[PDB]
Amino acid sequence: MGGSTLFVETSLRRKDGSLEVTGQLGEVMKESARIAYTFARAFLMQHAPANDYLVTSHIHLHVPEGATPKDGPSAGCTIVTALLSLAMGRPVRQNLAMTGEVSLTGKILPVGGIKEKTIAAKRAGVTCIVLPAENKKDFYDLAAFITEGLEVHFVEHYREIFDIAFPD
Amino acid sequence: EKDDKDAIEEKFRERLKELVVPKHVMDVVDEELSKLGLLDNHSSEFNVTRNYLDWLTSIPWGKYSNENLDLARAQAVLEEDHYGMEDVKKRILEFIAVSQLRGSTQGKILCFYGPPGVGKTSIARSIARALNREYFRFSVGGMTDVAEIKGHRWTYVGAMPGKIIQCLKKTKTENPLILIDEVDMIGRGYQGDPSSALLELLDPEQNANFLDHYLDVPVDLSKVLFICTANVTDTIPEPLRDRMEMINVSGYVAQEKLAIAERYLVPQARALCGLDESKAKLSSDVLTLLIKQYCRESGVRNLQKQVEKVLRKSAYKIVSGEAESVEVTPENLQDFVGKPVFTVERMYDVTPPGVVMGLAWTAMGGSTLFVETSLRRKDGSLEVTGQLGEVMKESARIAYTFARAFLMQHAPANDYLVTSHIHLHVPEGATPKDGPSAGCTIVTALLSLAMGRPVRQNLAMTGEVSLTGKILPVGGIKEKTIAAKRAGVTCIVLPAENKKDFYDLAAFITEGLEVHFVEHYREIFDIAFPD
Amino acid sequence: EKDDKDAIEEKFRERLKELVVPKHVMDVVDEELSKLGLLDNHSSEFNVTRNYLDWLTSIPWGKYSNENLDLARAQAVLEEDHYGMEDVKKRILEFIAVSQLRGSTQGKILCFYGPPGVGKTSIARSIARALNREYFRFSVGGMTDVAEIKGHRWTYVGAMPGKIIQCLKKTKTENPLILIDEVDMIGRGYQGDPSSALLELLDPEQNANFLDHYLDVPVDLSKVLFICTANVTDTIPEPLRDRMEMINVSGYVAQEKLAIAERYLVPQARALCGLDESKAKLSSDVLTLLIKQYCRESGVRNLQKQVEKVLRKSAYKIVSGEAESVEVTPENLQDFVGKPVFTVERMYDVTPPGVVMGLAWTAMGGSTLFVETSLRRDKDGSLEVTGQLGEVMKESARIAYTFARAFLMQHAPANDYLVTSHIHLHVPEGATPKDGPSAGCTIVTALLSLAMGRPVRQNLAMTGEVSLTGKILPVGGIKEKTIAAKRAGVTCIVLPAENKKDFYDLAAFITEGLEVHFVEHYREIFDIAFPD
Ligand SMILES: Nc1ncnc2c1ncn2[C@@H]1O[C@H](COP(=O)(O)OP(=O)(O)O)[C@@H](O)[C@H]1O
Ligand SMILES: Nc1ncnc2c1ncn2[C@@H]1O[C@H](COP(=O)(O)OP(=O)(O)O)[C@@H](O)[C@H]1O
Repeated sequence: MGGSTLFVETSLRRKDGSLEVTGQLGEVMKESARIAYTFARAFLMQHAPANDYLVTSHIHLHVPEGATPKDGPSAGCTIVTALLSLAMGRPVRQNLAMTGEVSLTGKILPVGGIKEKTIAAKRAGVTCIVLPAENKKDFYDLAAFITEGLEVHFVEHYREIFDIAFPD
Repeated sequence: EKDDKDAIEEKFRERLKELVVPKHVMDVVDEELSKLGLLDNHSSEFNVTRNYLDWLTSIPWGKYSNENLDLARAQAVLEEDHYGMEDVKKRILEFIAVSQLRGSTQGKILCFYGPPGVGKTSIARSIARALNREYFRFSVGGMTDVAEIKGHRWTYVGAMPGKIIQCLKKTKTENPLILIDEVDMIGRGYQGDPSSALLELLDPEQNANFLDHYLDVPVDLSKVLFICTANVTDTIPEPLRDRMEMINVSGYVAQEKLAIAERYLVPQARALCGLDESKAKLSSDVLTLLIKQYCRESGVRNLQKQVEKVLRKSAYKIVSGEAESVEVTPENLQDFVGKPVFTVERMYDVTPPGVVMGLAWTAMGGSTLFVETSLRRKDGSLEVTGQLGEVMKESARIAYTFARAFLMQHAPANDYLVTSHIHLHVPEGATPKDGPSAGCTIVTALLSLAMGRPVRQNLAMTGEVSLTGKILPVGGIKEKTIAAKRAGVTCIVLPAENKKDFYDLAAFITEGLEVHFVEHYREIFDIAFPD
Repeated sequence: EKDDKDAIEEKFRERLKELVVPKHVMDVVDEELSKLGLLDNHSSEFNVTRNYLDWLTSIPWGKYSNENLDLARAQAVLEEDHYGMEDVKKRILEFIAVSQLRGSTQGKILCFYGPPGVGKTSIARSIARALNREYFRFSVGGMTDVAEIKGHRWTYVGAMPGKIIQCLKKTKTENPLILIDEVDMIGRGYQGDPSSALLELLDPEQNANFLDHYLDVPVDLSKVLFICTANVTDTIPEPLRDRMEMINVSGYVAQEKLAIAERYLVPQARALCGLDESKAKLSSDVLTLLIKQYCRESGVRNLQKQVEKVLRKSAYKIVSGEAESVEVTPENLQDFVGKPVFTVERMYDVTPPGVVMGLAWTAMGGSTLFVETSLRRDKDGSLEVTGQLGEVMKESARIAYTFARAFLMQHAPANDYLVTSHIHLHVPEGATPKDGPSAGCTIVTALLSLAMGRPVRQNLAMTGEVSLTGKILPVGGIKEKTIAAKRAGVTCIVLPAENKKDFYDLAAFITEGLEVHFVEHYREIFDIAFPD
């Protein structure tokens, strides 16, 4: 029907530790989440080795149904951010939207439908969008109206998004 | 095949004359009718096409019966259909008031929970009768397939559309009253959670473009008054629980059931058998005795059967000339119903040490049970039983932890929960939410065992106990004390906050029960063991 | 063709003339028939229309089997058909009385449950004839198809109605007796559950107006007498069971079976064989012998076969001219069935230490079984359990074990045996989930027997759940238990005090020979099962 904005929620359900995934029960969603889950853990263990929140807990995760097969990967980093948000216990720098597939070592990967996704962002009135470096060409080539009044950063690795999304 | 194509087309136009389809459906209707002219009446597709067109045209598109309504008239309907349900009548008139104000259906949808046979479906029938509104009911209890809701595509052998589409068709209206019963007993579908389908139906904005697998036309569903029923509140999924305006339909006491019986049940049964009102004389005392010793249902359905049996037994005597006239007395009731079934009300009249009363609500409404403990012989450890949840265990863990520390405060020289391995038992059935409510009871149970004293005779209590000894408030106070009144337990201890619920109860419920409200557990010990 | 369209119409009317249709139905048929009178004959649509009209006109609307009921007359029919079943016969009398008082036909829903071979199916046949009502039998069974009842859409290619409409066509009354079989074993899966469909069949409200995919008109089924058959009541779907009127049918003991045999079984096998009493003869002792040592079930299902077998054997003998009359006696029965199959029934005629006798309710009927224990050798001891034990069983048995420990140490502190050692316990299968914890108290008796080195009191059968404190709690299926204890050679039985109601509701001769204890606490059982 067109480009849309989708919300990502993480919740605590309370050795062992697991992630429980809900929403569309497509396999591709599950594997992408697993990747995201493990990277988040990996990121945490080096950034804040003291904390073991994600390590020692069962976490429930939900994603809305409005996604094509390719959109599954597209929401990779968002999960990670949410997990780190739950772990650090702090919400993001306010009014920040984002779309990107994340490698297991954390490098960001290209996503489809930048044109349609940006429309929803402007519609929802977000201050900032951060996108993969390889998606750079598509945004500049869009219509005029959507460009002005949007802060954009291009990212290659999730380390970058961490600093942007969380100032300190 | 001569006049076959023309007549079929024309009769559909007659149907479309009254039930005019939306403006975007002209093309779909015309296309099907035109290609019907193309298909020979011998072809397989022709027969299927005729069904599809018949189903489509049969839907009352943009056609709705009139609604004349009044809030004061509704109360008269409510009063005459059922006795009691003071809170229930209040709750439903609120929605009627809100609906009258707006003159259209609310975004929020209505559901009722309570014991089976309480009259949840009866309320739905009464509301329809109150609104002068057409009624239909379809069940979602035990379903697992979304295709049950959306039907199947026409190529299926004996093609059958969505149930929602059916009920709209039969009612011949755009604004029917639909009862979606047993929403709680919904199945978690393997191919996809029917939660998605349910949320489509609940949201009026989403209902405007509802799609099925059969019609392939966006149904402009709105102003349909969805009414739902449930038994317990837990089994409903999280997105559906908060999306639903919820009403508690509580149980009844002896006097309450009797008035139901005298006004409704006896006339219903007399009418069903066509009996003479003089020849089948039924005393009020009999029904009280029947209630106390022949039934354990919070509802009226089990009671209704026993009542039917009474009148049924009488009918045989009358025809056969066994008995000239039937005079139902407690003395001769044995012939009509047989021997008393529950001469035992509550077991443990003398409550032994390590036993404490327990309260909660269940699927069947108000429930009673007991907590039990014993020994089994440097360290000490706890064994728990029942088919208990993980949360239940942790509640006990809290309870066990506190008990040790509490025993220290009262009697330091004791070491009973310290150097002893104890078995604990908790009966199951109760809702997970209200499950930790036996927490404090458990503490009393463990402590009772400590010095070897029985808890103060005929003593009942419930409520969640925290780490600091704080007594947390619990829901469904009406249900718990109903059971307590059944039990004939005189003293009840309850949480402080829930004092609001107790004073919200009607006069009958509150009769002769010395209740006290408490905030810390040390307060209950003051009652439980002053000596 | 033009005048022949007319000719077909009145052929449909004459089928409908004495079958007075409802008002809504009249309108539906008028629309369809006038359609049929214009549509060309060669068209397949015409055939579909005709087929739909065929079934609609074939339904006997406003036609009833006018029940020429007489209360004593009907009673005699029931007696001349079956033995026993006093409770059920009374219930049927009540139905007759109800219909008489109204002076018009009425339909009720009645369910029969119990062990197989109790004649519930045959009672069905007997009721139909007694009432002068058309009979039909149907079996939902394990099928998961809704369309079996609801049928298919009429306008769809190769349309067929459900069994409910099918049988209503052959039977020429609005109010037949329909038998529904194996309501307990209704399945669920791909297409759905028939329980959803038949919910419309066993609901008084939905009975007044019933809809199918075939005939597509609201019809009256509130006049239809629905009889359902099941084996155990627990597994029946909650909504259907709770709304349903439930009648318990019991099995039979020696005397009862014997009565059935002489009165009914033997004459029935003679009819099948074409034999007469003048050529084949059977004494009571023979059938007593045949009942004792050739059958095990509480029903008489096996017994019919054994009798059928003997008479069948005798038929051949008659023709051949080996002996011109056959009289079966304990002397010559060995020729007909061979040596006795079940010579012994108590697989422990004396019960050794740590064995108890329990009684259990099973789908096939009342069954005895034995619970056995074994030993497998400061530290804590253990219990290991075996059998097809559910989650319920595991929990209840732990409680048994817990009460065991405390009971013994409180009663006798010197005997540290049970607590300090490892015990195996085995509980035999066949016990239904609900009847499962009924042998709780026996389990506890088992352990204590094992503990002191005391064998149990001979010929003692028991049942009853035990709480942690040792409160004996009431149990179900008492009727079946007692019948089983009778055959099992039991002399003493021990029950819950709350169950005293159930015990005395039995006929006198059944309860006879058995000393009965009602108990409330376990200290009592302990004294009963160990006198000294
Ligand atoms: N308070 C009441 N007063 C009168 N009739 C009642 C009352 N509660 C229940 N009933 C009776 O209950 C019957 C059906 O109950 P139902 O709606 O099926 O209960 P539930 O929805 O709890 O299963 C009706 O025939 C109705 O007369
Ligand atoms: N009480 C009884 N009196 C006479 N015959 C009986 C009795 N109980 C069972 N029978 C006989 O048992 C036979 C088998 O019963 P059947 O109806 O097949 O069993 P079920 O009830 O399990 O369907 C029947 O032919 C019937 O005549």
